[PDB]
Amino acid sequence: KLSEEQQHIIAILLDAHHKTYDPTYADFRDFRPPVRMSPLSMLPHLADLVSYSIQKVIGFAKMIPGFRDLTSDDQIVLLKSSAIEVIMLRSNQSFTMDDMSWDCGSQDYKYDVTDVSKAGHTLELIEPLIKFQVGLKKLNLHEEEHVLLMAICIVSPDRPGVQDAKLVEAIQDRLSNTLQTYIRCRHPPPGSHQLYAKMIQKLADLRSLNEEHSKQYRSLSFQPENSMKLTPLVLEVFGN
Amino acid sequence: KNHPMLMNLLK
Ligand SMILES: CCC(O)(CC)COc1ccc([Si](CC)(CC)c2ccc(OC[C@@H](O)CCC(=O)O)c(C)c2)cc1C
Repeated sequence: KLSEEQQHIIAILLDAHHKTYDPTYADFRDFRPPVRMSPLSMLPHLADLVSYSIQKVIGFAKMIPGFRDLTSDDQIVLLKSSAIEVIMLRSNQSFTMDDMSWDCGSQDYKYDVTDVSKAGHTLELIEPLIKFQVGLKKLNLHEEEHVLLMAICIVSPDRPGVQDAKLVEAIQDRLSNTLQTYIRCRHPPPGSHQLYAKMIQKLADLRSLNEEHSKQYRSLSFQPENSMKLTPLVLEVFGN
Repeated sequence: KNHPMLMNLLK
């Protein structure tokens, strides 16, 4: 049932993820240092982390089958709308339920809810974000399902500003059908039970997390003292 | 607006 082209799609996405996700986290040494001390002491470090991840998300998106068939405008709007969501998805690889933290190789680069608070965010975002990470971790996705979900997240036709919604739909449908068939043929029960529906539910969760993050980002970025600590890429992609 | 950094990363 899993066609040769569907296996090809999965192979491309696995390779794309391997070329854009560094599990050694070596580049974190280039970021402005984390500081745990009212002041948004983790904002510089986490802004560099997010900016770095945006670059990785773009590199992954460019390798999604069909993505470069879109216009420059549509590629841009899809990445602007999806970047925060793909960051939340891909960060799940470092997330551990042992202590509900994003463990990136060392104590300095191990992040918890208090670190996100020290970048300016509130429980309105942080609690649903932790529950998302826990719920996504509990799915115990195969790597194949993880990279397919990230690709589907990016190529969604209902994003604000999409021009050629039908072409975006055709690209996503190819990935969605690849994912649905992968689960049917490669994911053994009981883990496969309603797995596609649960994964699409996580995409809905991400839209809500996206909305709340943008709300808080807009309020944080509205203060020039905070925007001064962001990066040029973050300002371009996230806003202002 | 204009997105020169995203455009550049998209090649
Ligand atoms: C204005 C402040 C602002 O809103 C925007 C500056 C703050 O925003 C934040 C802050 C924190 C987080 Si986060 C949970 C999502 C908890 C620390 C996280 C954790 C690990 C991460 O590491 C990613 C690896 O995957 C890297 C390897 C790779 O991606 O290649 C990334 C990227 C994010 C996300 C965002 C958006």
